[PDB]
Amino acid sequence: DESPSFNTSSLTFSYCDAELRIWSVQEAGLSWIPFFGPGIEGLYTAGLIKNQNNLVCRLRRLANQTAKSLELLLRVTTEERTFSLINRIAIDFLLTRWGG
Amino acid sequence: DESPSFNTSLTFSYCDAELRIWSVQEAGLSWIPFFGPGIEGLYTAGLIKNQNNLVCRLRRLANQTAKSLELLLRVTTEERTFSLINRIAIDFLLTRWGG
Amino acid sequence: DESPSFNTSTSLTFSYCDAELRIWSVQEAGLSWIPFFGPGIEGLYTAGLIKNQNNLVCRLRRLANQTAKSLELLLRVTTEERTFSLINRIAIDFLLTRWGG
Amino acid sequence: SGTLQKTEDVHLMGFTLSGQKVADSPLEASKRWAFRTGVPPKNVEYTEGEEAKTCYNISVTDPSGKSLLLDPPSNIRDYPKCKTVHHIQGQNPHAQGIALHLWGAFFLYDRVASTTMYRGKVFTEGNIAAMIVNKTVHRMIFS
Amino acid sequence: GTLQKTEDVHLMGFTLSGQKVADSPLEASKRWAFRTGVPPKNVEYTEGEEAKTCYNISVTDPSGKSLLLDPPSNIRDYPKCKTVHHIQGQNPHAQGIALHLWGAFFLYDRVASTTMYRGKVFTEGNIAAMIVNKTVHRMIFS
Amino acid sequence: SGTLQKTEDVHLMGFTLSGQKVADSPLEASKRWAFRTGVPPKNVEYTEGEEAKTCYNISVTDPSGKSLLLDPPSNIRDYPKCKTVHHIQGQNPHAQGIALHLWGAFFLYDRVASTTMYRGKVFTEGNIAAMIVNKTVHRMIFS
Amino acid sequence: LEKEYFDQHFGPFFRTEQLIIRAPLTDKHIYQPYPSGADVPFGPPLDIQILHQVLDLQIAIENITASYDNETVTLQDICLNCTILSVLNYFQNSHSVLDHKKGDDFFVYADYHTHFLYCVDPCLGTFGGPVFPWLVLGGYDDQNYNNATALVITFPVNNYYNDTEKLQRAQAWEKEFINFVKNYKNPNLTISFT
Amino acid sequence: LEKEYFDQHFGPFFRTEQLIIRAPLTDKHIYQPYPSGADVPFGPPLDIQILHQVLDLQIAIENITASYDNETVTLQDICLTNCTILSVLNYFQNSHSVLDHKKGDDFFVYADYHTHFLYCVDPCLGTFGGPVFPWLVLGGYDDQNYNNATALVITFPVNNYYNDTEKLQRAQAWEKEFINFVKNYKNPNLTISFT
Amino acid sequence: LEKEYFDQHFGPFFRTEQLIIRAPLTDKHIYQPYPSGADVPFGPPLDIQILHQVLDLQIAIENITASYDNETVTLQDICLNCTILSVLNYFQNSHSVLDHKKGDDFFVYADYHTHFLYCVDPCLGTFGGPVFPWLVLGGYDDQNYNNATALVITFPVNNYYNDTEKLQRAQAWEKEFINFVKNYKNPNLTISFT
Ligand SMILES: *[C@@H]1O[C@H](CO)[C@@H](O[C@@H]2O[C@H](CO)[C@@H](O[C@@H]3O[C@H](CO[C@H]4O[C@H](CO)[C@@H](O)[C@H](O)[C@@H]4O)[C@@H](O)[C@H](O[C@H]4O[C@H](CO)[C@@H](O)[C@H](O)[C@@H]4O)[C@@H]3O)[C@H](O)[C@H]2NC(C)=O)[C@H](O)[C@H]1NC(C)=O
Ligand SMILES: *[C@@H]1O[C@H](CO)[C@@H](O[C@@H]2O[C@H](CO)[C@@H](O[C@@H]3O[C@H](CO[C@H]4O[C@H](CO)[C@@H](O)[C@H](O)[C@@H]4O)[C@@H](O)[C@H](O[C@H]4O[C@H](CO)[C@@H](O)[C@H](O)[C@@H]4O)[C@@H]3O)[C@H](O)[C@H]2NC(C)=O)[C@H](O)[C@H]1NC(C)=O
Ligand SMILES: *[C@@H]1O[C@H](CO)[C@@H](O[C@@H]2O[C@H](CO)[C@@H](O[C@@H]3O[C@H](CO[C@H]4O[C@H](CO)[C@@H](O)[C@H](O)[C@@H]4O)[C@@H](O)[C@H](O[C@H]4O[C@H](CO)[C@@H](O)[C@H](O)[C@@H]4O)[C@@H]3O)[C@H](O)[C@H]2NC(C)=O)[C@H](O)[C@H]1NC(C)=O
Ligand SMILES: *[C@@H]1O[C@H](CO)[C@@H](O[C@@H]2O[C@H](CO)[C@@H](O[C@@H]3O[C@H](CO[C@H]4O[C@H](CO)[C@@H](O)[C@H](O)[C@@H]4O)[C@@H](O)[C@H](O[C@H]4O[C@H](CO)[C@@H](O)[C@H](O)[C@@H]4O)[C@@H]3O)[C@H](O)[C@H]2NC(C)=O)[C@H](O)[C@H]1NC(C)=O
Ligand SMILES: *[C@@H]1O[C@H](CO)[C@@H](O[C@@H]2O[C@H](CO)[C@@H](O[C@@H]3O[C@H](CO[C@H]4O[C@H](CO)[C@@H](O)[C@H](O)[C@@H]4O)[C@@H](O)[C@H](O[C@H]4O[C@H](CO)[C@@H](O)[C@H](O)[C@@H]4O)[C@@H]3O)[C@H](O)[C@H]2NC(C)=O)[C@H](O)[C@H]1NC(C)=O
Ligand SMILES: *[C@@H]1O[C@H](CO)[C@@H](O[C@@H]2O[C@H](CO)[C@@H](O[C@@H]3O[C@H](CO[C@H]4O[C@H](CO)[C@@H](O)[C@H](O)[C@@H]4O)[C@@H](O)[C@H](O[C@H]4O[C@H](CO)[C@@H](O)[C@H](O)[C@@H]4O)[C@@H]3O)[C@H](O)[C@H]2NC(C)=O)[C@H](O)[C@H]1NC(C)=O
Ligand SMILES: *[C@@H]1O[C@H](CO)[C@@H](O[C@@H]2O[C@H](CO)[C@@H](O[C@@H]3O[C@H](CO)[C@@H](O)[C@H](O)[C@@H]3O)[C@H](O)[C@H]2NC(C)=O)[C@H](O)[C@H]1NC(C)=O
Ligand SMILES: *[C@@H]1O[C@H](CO)[C@@H](O[C@@H]2O[C@H](CO)[C@@H](O[C@@H]3O[C@H](CO)[C@@H](O)[C@H](O)[C@@H]3O)[C@H](O)[C@H]2NC(C)=O)[C@H](O)[C@H]1NC(C)=O
Ligand SMILES: *[C@@H]1O[C@H](CO)[C@@H](O[C@@H]2O[C@H](CO)[C@@H](O[C@@H]3O[C@H](CO)[C@@H](O)[C@H](O)[C@@H]3O)[C@H](O)[C@H]2NC(C)=O)[C@H](O)[C@H]1NC(C)=O
Repeated sequence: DESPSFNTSSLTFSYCDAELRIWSVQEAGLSWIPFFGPGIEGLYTAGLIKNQNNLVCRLRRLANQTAKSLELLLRVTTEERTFSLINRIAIDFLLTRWGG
Repeated sequence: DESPSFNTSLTFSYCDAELRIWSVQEAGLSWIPFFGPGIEGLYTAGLIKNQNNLVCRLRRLANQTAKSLELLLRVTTEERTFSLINRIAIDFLLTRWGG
Repeated sequence: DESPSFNTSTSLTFSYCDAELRIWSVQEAGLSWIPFFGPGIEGLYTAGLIKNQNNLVCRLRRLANQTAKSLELLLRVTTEERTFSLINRIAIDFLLTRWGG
Repeated sequence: SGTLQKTEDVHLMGFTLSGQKVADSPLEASKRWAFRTGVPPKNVEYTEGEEAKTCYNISVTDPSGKSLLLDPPSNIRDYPKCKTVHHIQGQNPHAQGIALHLWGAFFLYDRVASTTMYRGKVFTEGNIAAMIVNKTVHRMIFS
Repeated sequence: GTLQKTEDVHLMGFTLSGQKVADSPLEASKRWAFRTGVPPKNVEYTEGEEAKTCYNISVTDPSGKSLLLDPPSNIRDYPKCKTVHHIQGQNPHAQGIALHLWGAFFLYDRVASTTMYRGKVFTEGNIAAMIVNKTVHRMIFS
Repeated sequence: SGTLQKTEDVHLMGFTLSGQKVADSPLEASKRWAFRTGVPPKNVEYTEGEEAKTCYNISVTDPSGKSLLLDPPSNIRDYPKCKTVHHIQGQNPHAQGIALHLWGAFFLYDRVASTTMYRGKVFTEGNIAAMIVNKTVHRMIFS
Repeated sequence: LEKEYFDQHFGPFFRTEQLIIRAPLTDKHIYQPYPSGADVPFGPPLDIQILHQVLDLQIAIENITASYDNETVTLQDICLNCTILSVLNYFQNSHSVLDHKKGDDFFVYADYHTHFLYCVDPCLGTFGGPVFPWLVLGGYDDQNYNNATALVITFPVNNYYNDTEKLQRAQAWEKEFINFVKNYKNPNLTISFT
Repeated sequence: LEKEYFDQHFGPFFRTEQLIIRAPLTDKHIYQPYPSGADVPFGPPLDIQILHQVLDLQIAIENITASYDNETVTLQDICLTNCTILSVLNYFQNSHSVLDHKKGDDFFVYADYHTHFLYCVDPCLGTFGGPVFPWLVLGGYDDQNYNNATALVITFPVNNYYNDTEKLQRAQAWEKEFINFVKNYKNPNLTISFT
Repeated sequence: LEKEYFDQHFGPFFRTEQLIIRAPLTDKHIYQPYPSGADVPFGPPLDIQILHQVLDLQIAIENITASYDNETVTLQDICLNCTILSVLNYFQNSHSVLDHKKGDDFFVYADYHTHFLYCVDPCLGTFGGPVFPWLVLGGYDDQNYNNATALVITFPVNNYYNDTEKLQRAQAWEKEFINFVKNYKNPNLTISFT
């Protein structure tokens, strides 16, 4: 599963519709308490991603690129609960960054 | 999830004086599960001396952690036990590049 | 638990008994990735030929039962029961003990 | 490259199949699904994602009546936002095992994508994508 | 800021009892409430403080069912308590899952919980992430 | 030194006692196990490894009839390859808690090993060894 | 003591109507004290949203006035602030007192501990007449009247046998009441005669 | 509408044999259309298997012929070439492919056993060139619903041969073994009997 | 069967005392052979816990003696160790043999059936006389001789009709037994006479 890095400076990338309507987890002062939180229903916030410099178009093509390797990865694991690849990518990123 | 790093007159870097706790025990055949102490006998009692004002700043970190860890637990979807030991290890390596 | 680097010479250079070693392994055809056209759960095992040409199997069996000294202590401490994969931990401990300053 | 600062900088959206102009009609979407016995079900977690134009709430039953889709895990919920919800219903008389996709697309649910279909609740087709963005870049792209 | 091996970091649980926060059986049920719409979550920890006051509260609805979550086999009782308080109460109108107002966590056997588990001993406190090696540990532990 | 490129390069092979000239005969292969209360059961995942000469399908029951061994999780399956599947049916009246190994060896199952033994299905005794190989060195020796 | 207080309401001058109402569909109700103690269970009609409806209807008994003759006559001027002998008068027939959730968050310290078992905030009657709490509750084992399932409502009505001027106001007062109970729309409580 | 049609078109004209088919061990059958629709439950004797079981009864009739004289007489010779068959099977023209003429993709069967059955309660025309009705075959139905029964009625119209006794003996001795065959039929799922 | 086989023993040769020991609440017990085999079910009175209390019962039966006049009262001098017809006599009425688990940890290779029908590792009676497995198992099914449900205990005692020295001893042998059977406290065992 390839992972690009969209960073500004030049809106360049590293390693299709323009209407990208998404939902996201939201990111006075008492909200961090779970009793005074927003709930899981209201946690979702509306958003809109613009494709100003082929950002959506380079990401929709990436979708089926990652379907190849990710299916093989889930085949090997004997654990059928929810698998967090969040640490997997971070650990792999550190291992492949160190060169020479 | 800010974490101090104890070192050494103790040098610290991110009230009740008495601090008595319990801890996981730190012998030939004892490492075999059949020759183990068990659930009840694993805990060892001990005391922490508030030597270099070390207890007092440890307890004021308590409310600072609860601000951040509630938000972390809200995002995650798994209801099972969540082990933060790996995340603190990865975050320490990730943020080490600055210094 | 300890783990050696089972790497090449640059022979078979090592790092930190029966010669015959029958193993079963998971493989490391155009439509193989999709699980509908995959092997399954009983047919992804491949047989193996291992040569004990550099005193190879003998020490790993001796090393396997030095591992149970410390792996049993780790499993006793942890409170989770279903599955505890160390594949992440060995990777982090590799990085933790490498960037020593 | 080396733009990772802290763990939840990495994001995982599942872009739906409507982008490639793949027919999401209640007639052609069922053509990309099939059955197989002998494979394990697996789950994967994703952070955020696109809301689908059309979503499906399909409860396939055998001629006996049991839902061929698996019992959902407790961490599996309904899909957040859907413009259209299609309640396609029907039966399969010969197939067995667990429901699987053909093209390779994952079935998207509430922050957890799956390789199988779960019992009688809203999902959508898609594939999850990994990337690394910080708050400065994400602020100017979110809206 | 040094770290050598994964088992160096500890998650200590410091209790509200030593913070001169009222742990009496009359002033301790004022910091808890209920809500419908939030999911229960758990967090493990390595070691914890001894508790002056512990509670074994089993709160039931007027029909009789306990509003507290069913404890997993993972979660066990708090190891050592100076005093165990067996308070019993009932919610007339409250519903959902039990939560905490100040932000503190219900502490159990090496796994802290955001929510409350039925008929079994807990103490209130937070989790402190902190790093100690072996040499500093014996210099501090007893 | 030691090199490591990607995470899956580590594999944990469980080397069995059968090839170590440890007596696997059913007369004296049941004296390395015992019972104890108060010890939590734990599991550990491994990638590949040797399969032994002999394998065991033992159904230990109390005098009432209940199996003294733990119910297997869905994660646990039968051990794939076994040259001989030895079937011993043992019964004891003075058990306590869960079954444990005297030598500290682990009960090996399908890619997940355990410190305890599970209900009425094939296992083998062995110990897990972890090590690191890349693509070219493993392919040279695995062949 | 038993028959000592009952002699003042069996007199010929008082024609008292007795009705017994219960909640059959309600389930068991248990209560346990704040510190600790025995889980003393309540009756099926002793719960929330089952005594409110009784309290709602008893207020509407005098709230709704029937157009009789050419003048408006209230029950207060013909009854002999009419005296109410029930369990509802222990809460002064008020919504706030009957749901006086004194306490805090998580669980409430007291809801009926200071209202019902306190005589076992004011607990005595506010109309100046003390009443024994075992009269309102019937169908209970031994002496323990706090473990029953029946509610009794007592409305003292003067006979007015020697006073025909005020007789007509009270004679037809209960004629609509007996018509009301058979025509009362309710899903939970049933009115019974004796 | 119960005996009116049977007494005017297939009355005392052809000497036919009527037998009933029962399926006790088979469970209940339901159907829901591929487009979002109503659950229409069917009876025991139909599902996805016993459909083939009743499909094999007629094909095992012409192959085995009674030893009469030196000629071979099958069901084709005794009828009035395609013959008149009245059952559920004539809706599929008494052929295997039409009964399993599945239409759909790998995940849904859009139309498996209602292209010919429920469509006319691919044409569903009978193999003998006559009109078909969903009520002549399904017995045990309730009220006006014809497709909510529990039994299948199969009848074989055979010419009376009153004016020609040469073909009457061909139509007389074929079922003498068949009436012995139905009581001795090896059938672990389907049960057949007279009335 | 026992009536026909013991019919010839009813003559003037020996006098036997028959008692029946039955296990009311003990669950069904099965034994499976160590290598492999069929699970042979035993009778209720054949579980580690029970039968030992019978061994204790037998010990208490034999050790208690009733003193008569100034003479010495012993069981050994009057019994023909002694003539015992039971299952425990295969174990020589000893606690060590009854719990002589000839096995390693985890499971025992053999603990109980290795002295009952193993080599019939002692396999002979403690007295040396003839003994059969169907003489103690009462309720067996045909050719099993071990598939019964109740235990029978038999004490063959000499008639002592011509021996005046032991006549009083034989008279007083069962005088303490006839009231020891109904005063011994046991909630999982029943003793019946004939
Ligand atoms: C870490 O930091 C936290 C704060 O982030 C400290 O913990 C406590 O935090 C709570 C929550 O903010 C504080 O308690 C609150 O204080 C207020 C008191 O208001 C009262 O004012 C007067 C009396 O002074 C009266 O009118 C009346 O009593 C008022 O209540 C209020 O905001 C809150 O009162 C609550 O009362 C009930 C609760 O049942 C509710 O109905 C009300 O709506 C309201 O929420 C509340 O009591 C508290 O002050 C903080 N403690 C301290 C010492 O500052 C931690 O102490 C700090 N340190 C550590 C080591 O954890
Ligand atoms: C990796 O692997 C090697 C090879 O397996 C290990 O070496 C073995 O270590 C085990 C550790 O338990 C040894 O097992 C023990 O050895 C002793 C044998 O002494 C007995 O010798 C004879 C035997 O007939 C008798 O005089 C008498 O029984 C002696 O006791 C004993 O300590 C143990 O006996 C136990 O046997 C069983 C349990 O095994 C119990 O029922 C008994 O009660 C008794 O406690 C036991 O057998 C084994 O002998 C070692 N083998 C060899 C070849 O050396 C290494 O330890 C390990 N390598 C590492 C960690 O580096
Ligand atoms: C990455 O993004 C690309 C581009 O959008 C997608 O590529 C598609 O890949 C699928 C793979 O399944 C292709 O679909 C297959 O195409 C083959 C041809 O089938 C017919 O296709 C053409 C046009 O539709 C017809 O004219 C002609 O009759 C062909 O027969 C076949 O291999 C497949 O059909 C098979 O299954 C059906 C049963 O349903 C039966 O016909 C047969 O069994 C047959 O073998 C299938 O249709 C698809 O064409 C590709 N699209 C494009 C635009 O190239 C990827 O899917 C995407 N990756 C993801 C989402 O994971
Ligand atoms: C009419 O009245 C009868 C008789 O009173 C009611 O039936 C019983 O009512 C009594 C109270 O009068 C109840 O008895 C109390 O029950 C509690 C025990 O229940 C606990 O059980 C286990 C504990 O192991 C746990 O599930 C849980 O903790 C339960 O709470 C205790 O509160 C009481 O015993 C304890 O308190 C006393 C207080 O003085 C002390 O001595 C000790 O601490 C003691 O341990 C007490 O026993 C009883 O539960 C009622 N029984 C039933 C079956 O409900 C009738 O219910 C009532 N009739 C109707 C129709 O409602
Ligand atoms: C003999 O008699 C009749 C037919 O002649 C049969 O009765 C039919 O049986 C079904 C099932 O009981 C009747 O009920 C229908 O079931 C469906 C329920 O909708 C939900 O179904 C499941 C519930 O878990 C959900 O998964 C699903 O998403 C749906 O939400 C619906 O199809 C029907 O509801 C609609 O029916 C009609 C639609 O035309 C409307 O008029 C209604 O208002 C409603 O919207 C319905 O409830 C069904 O009605 C019956 N069919 C008829 C009358 O034609 C008997 O069972 C049969 N007897 C035997 C022994 O086979
Ligand atoms: C009075 O009469 C007889 C004795 O004379 C007793 O009958 C015995 O009862 C058992 C059942 O309780 C008979 O059946 C045996 O049960 C076992 C079943 O096999 C599996 O059982 C469970 C399944 O979950 C597994 O745990 C277990 O490992 C086995 O896989 C087996 O022990 C036997 O199977 C064998 O049967 C014959 C035996 O020769 C072989 O041909 C087979 O291949 C197989 O190995 C068996 O089925 C048992 O046979 C009976 N014993 C006999 C006849 O001697 C009555 O119960 C008893 N009555 C009372 C009240 O006690
Ligand atoms: C997707 O389709 C499924 C199947 O029809 C829908 O599930 C249905 O959800 C409703 C509530 O929305 C359930 O009703 C409730 O069920 C239980 C008792 O069964 C109880 O909580 C309530 O009294 C209420 O009746 C209904 O049972 C359930 N149906 C099935 C078959 O499980 C689902 O809602 C659909 N999703 C959407 C977004 O519409
Ligand atoms: C805190 O209070 C709770 C609730 O009363 C206690 O938990 C309960 O403890 C009792 C007594 O041990 C358990 O009863 C059990 O019942 C059967 C026999 O009836 C048997 O399993 C045991 O012998 C035991 O008696 C009960 O199950 C248990 N309930 C739960 C939900 O765990 C708890 O013990 C109290 N804590 C302390 C520290 O006292
Ligand atoms: C190891 O021994 C165990 C028994 O100790 C064997 O498990 C047995 O597996 C068979 C199938 O191979 C099970 O039969 C099935 O049972 C149910 C109920 O009938 C049903 O799913 C099937 O119709 C079938 O009959 C059997 O119940 C099961 N035994 C137990 C006690 O669970 C296992 O197969 C052995 N491993 C081998 C031979 O490799």
